[PDB]
Amino acid sequence: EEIKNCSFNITTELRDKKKKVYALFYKLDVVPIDDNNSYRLINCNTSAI
Amino acid sequence: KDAETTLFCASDAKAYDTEKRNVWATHCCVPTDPNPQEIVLENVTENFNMWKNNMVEQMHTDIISLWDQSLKPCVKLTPLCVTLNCTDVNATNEEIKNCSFNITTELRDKKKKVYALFYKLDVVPIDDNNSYRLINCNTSAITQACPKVSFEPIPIHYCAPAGFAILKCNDKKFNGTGPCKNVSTVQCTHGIKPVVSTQLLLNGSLAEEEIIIRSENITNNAKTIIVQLNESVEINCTRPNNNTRKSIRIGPGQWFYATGDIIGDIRQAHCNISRTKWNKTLQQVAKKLREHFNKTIIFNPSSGGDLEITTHSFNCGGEFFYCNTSELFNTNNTITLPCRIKQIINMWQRVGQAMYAPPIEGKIRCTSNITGLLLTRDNN
Amino acid sequence: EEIKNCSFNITTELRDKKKKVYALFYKLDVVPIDDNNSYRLINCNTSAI
Amino acid sequence: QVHLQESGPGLVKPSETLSLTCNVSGTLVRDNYWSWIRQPLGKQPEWIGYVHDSGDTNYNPSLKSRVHLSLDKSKNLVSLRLTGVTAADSAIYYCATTKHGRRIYGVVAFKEWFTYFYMDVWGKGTSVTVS
Amino acid sequence: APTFVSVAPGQTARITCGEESLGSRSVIWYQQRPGQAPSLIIYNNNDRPSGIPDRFSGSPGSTFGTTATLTITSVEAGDEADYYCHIWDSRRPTNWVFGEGTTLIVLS
Ligand SMILES: *[C@@H]1O[C@H](CO)[C@@H](O[C@@H]2O[C@H](CO)[C@@H](O[C@@H]3O[C@H](CO[C@H]4O[C@H](CO[C@H]5O[C@H](CO)[C@@H](O)[C@H](O)[C@@H]5O)[C@@H](O)[C@H](O[C@H]5O[C@H](CO)[C@@H](O)[C@H](O)[C@@H]5O)[C@@H]4O)[C@@H](O)[C@H](O[C@H]4O[C@H](CO)[C@@H](O)[C@H](O)[C@@H]4O[C@H]4O[C@H](CO)[C@@H](O)[C@H](O)[C@@H]4O[C@H]4O[C@H](CO)[C@@H](O)[C@H](O)[C@@H]4O)[C@@H]3O)[C@H](O)[C@H]2NC(C)=O)[C@H](O)[C@H]1NC(C)=O
Ligand SMILES: *[C@@H]1O[C@H](CO)[C@@H](O[C@@H]2O[C@H](CO)[C@@H](O[C@@H]3O[C@H](CO[C@H]4O[C@H](CO)[C@@H](O)[C@H](O[C@H]5O[C@H](CO[C@H]6O[C@H](CO)[C@@H](O)[C@H](O)[C@@H]6O)[C@@H](O)[C@H](O)[C@@H]5O)[C@@H]4O)[C@@H](O)[C@H](O[C@H]4O[C@H](CO)[C@@H](O)[C@H](O)[C@@H]4O[C@H]4O[C@H](CO)[C@@H](O)[C@H](O)[C@@H]4O)[C@@H]3O)[C@H](O)[C@H]2NC(C)=O)[C@H](O)[C@H]1NC(C)=O
Ligand SMILES: *[C@@H]1O[C@H](CO)[C@@H](O[C@@H]2O[C@H](CO)[C@@H](O[C@@H]3O[C@H](CO[C@H]4O[C@H](CO[C@H]5O[C@H](CO)[C@@H](O)[C@H](O)[C@@H]5O)[C@@H](O)[C@H](O)[C@@H]4O)[C@@H](O)[C@H](O[C@H]4O[C@H](CO)[C@@H](O)[C@H](O)[C@@H]4O[C@H]4O[C@H](CO)[C@@H](O)[C@H](O)[C@@H]4O)[C@@H]3O)[C@H](O)[C@H]2NC(C)=O)[C@H](O)[C@H]1NC(C)=O
Ligand SMILES: *[C@@H]1O[C@H](CO)[C@@H](O[C@@H]2O[C@H](CO)[C@@H](O[C@@H]3O[C@H](CO)[C@@H](O)[C@H](O)[C@@H]3O)[C@H](O)[C@H]2NC(C)=O)[C@H](O)[C@H]1NC(C)=O
Ligand SMILES: *[C@@H]1O[C@H](CO)[C@@H](O[C@@H]2O[C@H](CO)[C@@H](O[C@@H]3O[C@H](CO)[C@@H](O)[C@H](O)[C@@H]3O)[C@H](O)[C@H]2NC(C)=O)[C@H](O)[C@H]1NC(C)=O
Ligand SMILES: *[C@@H]1O[C@H](CO)[C@@H](O[C@@H]2O[C@H](CO)[C@@H](O)[C@H](O)[C@H]2NC(C)=O)[C@H](O)[C@H]1NC(C)=O
Ligand SMILES: *[C@@H]1O[C@H](CO)[C@@H](O[C@@H]2O[C@H](CO)[C@@H](O)[C@H](O)[C@H]2NC(C)=O)[C@H](O)[C@H]1NC(C)=O
Ligand SMILES: *[C@@H]1O[C@H](CO)[C@@H](O[C@@H]2O[C@H](CO)[C@@H](O)[C@H](O)[C@H]2NC(C)=O)[C@H](O)[C@H]1NC(C)=O
Ligand SMILES: *[C@@H]1O[C@H](CO)[C@@H](O[C@@H]2O[C@H](CO)[C@@H](O)[C@H](O)[C@H]2NC(C)=O)[C@H](O)[C@H]1NC(C)=O
Ligand SMILES: *[C@@H]1O[C@H](CO)[C@@H](O[C@@H]2O[C@H](CO)[C@@H](O)[C@H](O)[C@H]2NC(C)=O)[C@H](O)[C@H]1NC(C)=O
Ligand SMILES: *[C@@H]1O[C@H](CO)[C@@H](O[C@@H]2O[C@H](CO)[C@@H](O)[C@H](O)[C@H]2NC(C)=O)[C@H](O)[C@H]1NC(C)=O
Ligand SMILES: *[C@@H]1O[C@H](CO)[C@@H](O[C@@H]2O[C@H](CO)[C@@H](O)[C@H](O)[C@H]2NC(C)=O)[C@H](O)[C@H]1NC(C)=O
Ligand SMILES: *[C@@H]1O[C@H](CO)[C@@H](O[C@@H]2O[C@H](CO)[C@@H](O)[C@H](O)[C@H]2NC(C)=O)[C@H](O)[C@H]1NC(C)=O
Ligand SMILES: *[C@@H]1O[C@H](CO)[C@@H](O[C@@H]2O[C@H](CO)[C@@H](O)[C@H](O)[C@H]2NC(C)=O)[C@H](O)[C@H]1NC(C)=O
Ligand SMILES: *[C@@H]1O[C@H](CO)[C@@H](O)[C@H](O)[C@H]1NC(C)=O
Ligand SMILES: *[C@@H]1O[C@H](CO)[C@@H](O)[C@H](O)[C@H]1NC(C)=O
Repeated sequence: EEIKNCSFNITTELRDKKKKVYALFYKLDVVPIDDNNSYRLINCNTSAI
Repeated sequence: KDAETTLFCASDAKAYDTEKRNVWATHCCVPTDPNPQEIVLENVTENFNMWKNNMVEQMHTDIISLWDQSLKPCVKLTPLCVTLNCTDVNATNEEIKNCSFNITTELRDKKKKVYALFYKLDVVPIDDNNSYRLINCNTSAITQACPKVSFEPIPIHYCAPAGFAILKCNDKKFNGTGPCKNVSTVQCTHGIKPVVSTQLLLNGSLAEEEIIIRSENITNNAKTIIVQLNESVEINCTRPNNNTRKSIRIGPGQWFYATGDIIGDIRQAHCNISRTKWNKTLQQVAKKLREHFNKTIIFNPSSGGDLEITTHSFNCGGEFFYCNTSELFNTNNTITLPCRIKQIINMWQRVGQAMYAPPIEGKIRCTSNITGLLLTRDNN
Repeated sequence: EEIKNCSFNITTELRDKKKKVYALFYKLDVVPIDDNNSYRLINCNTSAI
Repeated sequence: QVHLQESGPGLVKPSETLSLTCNVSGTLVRDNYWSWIRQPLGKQPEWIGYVHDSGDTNYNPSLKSRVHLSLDKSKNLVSLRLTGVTAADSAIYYCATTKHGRRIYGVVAFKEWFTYFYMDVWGKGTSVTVS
Repeated sequence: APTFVSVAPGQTARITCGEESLGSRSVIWYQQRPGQAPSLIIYNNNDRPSGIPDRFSGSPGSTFGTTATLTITSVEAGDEADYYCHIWDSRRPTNWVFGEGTTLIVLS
């Protein structure tokens, strides 16, 4: 319905390493990029959050 | 008694709106009195000294401050400090390069290949191969000028706070220092436009009777000799190319304005000075200088250093011009001076604080008045 | 004893390139990550320096 | 009216040198710029090069290495010499008088201009076939 | 090499030739009647030599993004020919090869 389960690749305290993490989001804050399951946070294409 | 205090901005011109964002419109400063009162002080003898004045230091300081305040909030271009891949534009059958970049898009995991044109003076080779960098990247940060800020000079009036007064000398032959026998007090100064220039002084006031030469120490060659003309000379400058603008996203609401494609012919920027007015003026400048030296006076071209000193550096229309003056300081035609243009600026010798001037679309036409000269000295 | 010789991968003025550099550190400023020769500066997992 | 009467071998073999001429009648060879043009059958014309008195000579960069043009001030002839002739060089060749002008687009002091050329008088031309 | 345009006698022709202008341009137009040596129609965009009727005119060299155009007013049977352009352009190498022309077919 309206809650999505998304994964990210994020920077850890040491810059050379990344970690895979999960978070849930409400549909209203997530925008599809592709026709595939590839989404972005709703305001990253306009400004800082 | 003589004093040093803080003067405030005032402006007679409230003609412009708050949407054009002129940098000198603080929009925190008062309108001037449209009918200011100048009061003649009879029987006074006030000693003036332009070389030891404090109004100059204050005006200078405030200009620097306003400049930085309007520049500070805009987009930084440090994300563009990447190796550039550049080839020449088809300046074929010179100075404009066509460069490609790999830049970060709004989503951090992706990069895009983009193009921009640059003036040679803003790009320096890294390798002997086509590997170039923007010139500021190995020294410091660069900030993009705000695309909506105007830098057109507005006459600014400097007014004293209560308890203080401004006196002015009305002696038509008065040089930089000495007692003035005709002194009036004013509520405040007239408006002085913050015009930026180097070798020539543009858009200022004129001397009323003759060319007046003012120098702190006329026998010290290291001092600047300021020559105020009693007649203006028109200078016509242009940027003949039809420029275009490309708006490139370099981050989340971070926009960069790149020089876009060139339309039509590729032509060189230039300034037009009538030869006859120039020579007449210089004959009179030497004539007046001779009163202090009793020697033959000649003028020569600038001798060296970077463009800010070697050329006539000025802003017009928001564009930055560096014009050659070798044909001036050296028939009945117009003297055409070739000019160079550059976008990476380091104002007031503050090396390490670079600014990027975004492109202006279309063509640029400037008309300015030469009102003075700045000379230095290097026998009979 | 207490002085370590560490190497780093450092970004140069042009963002696409990195260089290898060396610096010495006092043991008190460096904490092991691994049992291998993998260390970090002590503040990095807490805050800015 | 000048008449440019061209002449040549007509049929040549591969790898032979082709030498064409042009008998200029009514004007002198040193009076104008000369140029040669060729038109392969089924193709648009190709400008080979131009030759001139006072040293003003230039060539089509793709042909240059095999071609020399010349002006004979004694016999009032315009000529073309092409070495390394191949099948691709079969064409109708022409002798022509070239006139020119200049177009200014910017500041003359900065050389913001160029020369343009056109061919005013064309001869009948010759047919050159390479076996 | 040329393409074709069909014009009834008395109708006009629209002949185009070459690529778009990048900068100031100078177009030279030539007329090739089949079997004849070619000759000049126009030089410098609109200057014609004596003997050329003023029914032949063309595009200015002042525009950019446009292509060379020759317009023939009231085409006559004697105008059947292959029209070619030779293009000079301030931002391009000299063209040593004529452009691809147009055959003007008079439908008489
Ligand atoms: C600082 O000072 C400097 C100078 O010290 C300034 O520099 C000036 O910069 C400007 C650029 O803005 C230059 O302007 C261009 O000049 C050229 C050349 O003009 C001169 O030569 C022309 C031709 O000469 C004729 O006579 C000679 C005699 O020997 C002969 O040899 C030659 O073959 C030919 O027969 C003269 O006609 C012309 O005079 C005319 O124009 C004068 C302009 O001011 C005017 O004062 C005169 O009274 C007279 O009217 C002059 O002597 C111009 O050709 C060019 O204009 C064309 O090109 C521009 C390019 O963008 C285009 O926009 C124009 O529309 C125009 O294009 C038309 O004409 C072309 C001619 O070939 C044609 O090919 C085009 O297709 C087009 O044709 C149109 O009209 C025809 C008419 O039949 C029509 O059929 C077509 O369909 C179409 O409609 C510019 O005017 C200055 O020359 C330059 N100064 C100098 C000394 O170099 C600098 O700008 C100043 N800077 C500042 C900041 O102020
Ligand atoms: C982009 O491409 C263009 C095209 O190439 C380059 O621009 C132009 O290129 C031409 C050829 O490359 C250059 O021509 C050189 O000219 C020198 C002599 O001066 C001429 O050029 C000046 C330019 O201002 C003219 O003013 C001068 O013309 C005046 O006088 C003329 C005389 O005519 C009178 O008499 C006749 C006959 O009776 C009458 O019919 C006339 O009406 C008139 O009464 C007059 O016609 C003109 O109108 C005007 O008044 C001249 O035109 C030459 O000395 C050079 O020769 C050699 O050196 C150059 C160096 O590059 C070579 O390129 C050239 O091929 C020659 O080379 C030699 O060596 C080679 C080796 O292979 C041999 O093959 C050659 O045979 C030769 O031995 C040139 O001829 C032209 O000057 C140039 N344009 C400009 C404005 O400079 C352009 O440079 C290029 N861009 C770049 C960035 O490179
Ligand atoms: C020494 O003193 C001299 C003398 O004052 C200084 O010379 C002046 O310098 C001015 C700034 O460089 C220059 O002003 C520009 O002129 C351009 C061309 O002028 C023609 O068109 C105007 C049209 O005026 C009408 O429209 C404007 C639009 O705002 C109104 O403001 C006017 O009140 C009118 O309603 C005519 O009036 C002229 O006579 C000419 O025909 C203008 O295009 C330019 O306007 C654009 O830039 C402005 C910058 O602040 C901006 O405010 C304005 O809104 C325009 O920008 C918009 O439109 C462009 C269009 O592409 C767009 O790209 C922008 O993003 C934006 O949407 C200025 O008006 C004076 O003309 C010039 N004086 C002379 C005689 O040349 C000299 O600089 C000074 N020297 C030094 C060194 O300081
Ligand atoms: C303004 O334009 C003028 C020319 O229009 C510039 O003058 C030129 O400056 C160059 C500098 O490299 C001189 O080149 C040098 O000349 C000497 C001569 O002996 C030579 O030995 C060097 O190897 C080199 O070639 C050039 O000659 C000179 N031109 C003239 C006519 O003197 C001037 O520098 C420009 N000024 C500015 C501020 O841009
Ligand atoms: C360079 O200096 C000259 C000379 O001072 C300037 O010319 C002068 O410009 C002013 C602008 O206000 C003119 O004033 C006004 O002119 C109009 C004309 O209709 C008049 O109606 C007004 O009452 C008022 O007089 C002034 O007359 C004019 N002087 C001359 C002799 O024409 C020039 O504008 C200056 N250029 C720059 C770039 O500042
Ligand atoms: C960033 O996220 C992507 C997925 O969106 C990760 O890509 C997958 O990584 C696993 C790791 O083994 C591979 O098996 C998959 O085949 C990869 N997907 C594709 C399409 O190739 C990527 O590794 C993540 N990056 C980090 C640092 O975790
Ligand atoms: C001394 O300076 C005063 C200005 O402070 C001059 O007075 C002005 O003279 C002009 C002459 O046309 C008048 O238009 C102004 O209105 C006067 N201004 C004031 C404030 O009165 C005075 O003429 C000067 N005297 C000398 C000898 O130079
Ligand atoms: C960018 O760099 C490349 C090489 O690193 C330059 O050269 C091109 O390399 C590709 C490799 O496949 C060739 O296909 C192209 O034909 C090459 N170009 C040329 C002109 O030879 C390229 O020129 C550089 N310039 C820009 C602006 O991207
Ligand atoms: C960064 O720019 C470089 C070139 O300066 C790009 O390298 C080329 O990428 C193309 C992509 O297919 C390859 O075909 C070329 O062979 C690469 N050049 C070399 C020398 O290997 C690089 O891909 C760009 N990065 C991004 C993210 O666009
Ligand atoms: C980093 O910036 C410095 C300036 O602070 C550069 O030093 C000079 O740069 C100019 C630019 O043309 C050269 O002409 C000088 O020759 C340079 N100085 C010396 C001693 O060579 C320095 O080169 C810049 N670094 C890089 C890699 O370009
Ligand atoms: C304008 O400059 C002249 C000098 O050229 C000043 O004349 C004085 O000259 C003597 C010479 O011994 C110096 O000792 C004085 O100190 C000079 N005066 C001053 C004020 O320095 C002239 O006085 C200057 N202008 C004014 C307004 O007095
Ligand atoms: C700078 O531009 C101005 C504006 O066009 C020129 O002033 C014109 O000069 C001509 C010369 O006779 C006059 O006929 C026009 O009437 C003037 N126009 C105006 C609005 O006054 C000025 O001459 C140019 N300066 C240079 C050095 O070329
Ligand atoms: C970052 O540091 C690591 C080591 O901590 C570098 O990894 C080694 O790089 C060299 C370069 O030739 C390789 O020969 C080694 O095999 C690499 N080590 C391993 C375990 O594979 C890495 O290259 C550094 N990155 C940069 C940009 O210098
Ligand atoms: C991140 O910082 C915390 C402190 O805020 C570290 O916790 C202690 O670090 C000291 C350092 O010597 C250890 O001796 C303690 O034993 C640590 N606490 C515990 C409960 O073990 C934490 O270890 C740091 N993270 C990493 C990965 O080192
Ligand atoms: C000052 O300007 C006036 C204007 O008429 C002129 O007569 C006088 O000669 C000029 N003096 C100098 C030194 O330029
Ligand atoms: C400009 O400088 C050159 C240097 O050789 C000189 O020859 C020329 O005469 C000078 N021009 C003027 C106007 O003095």
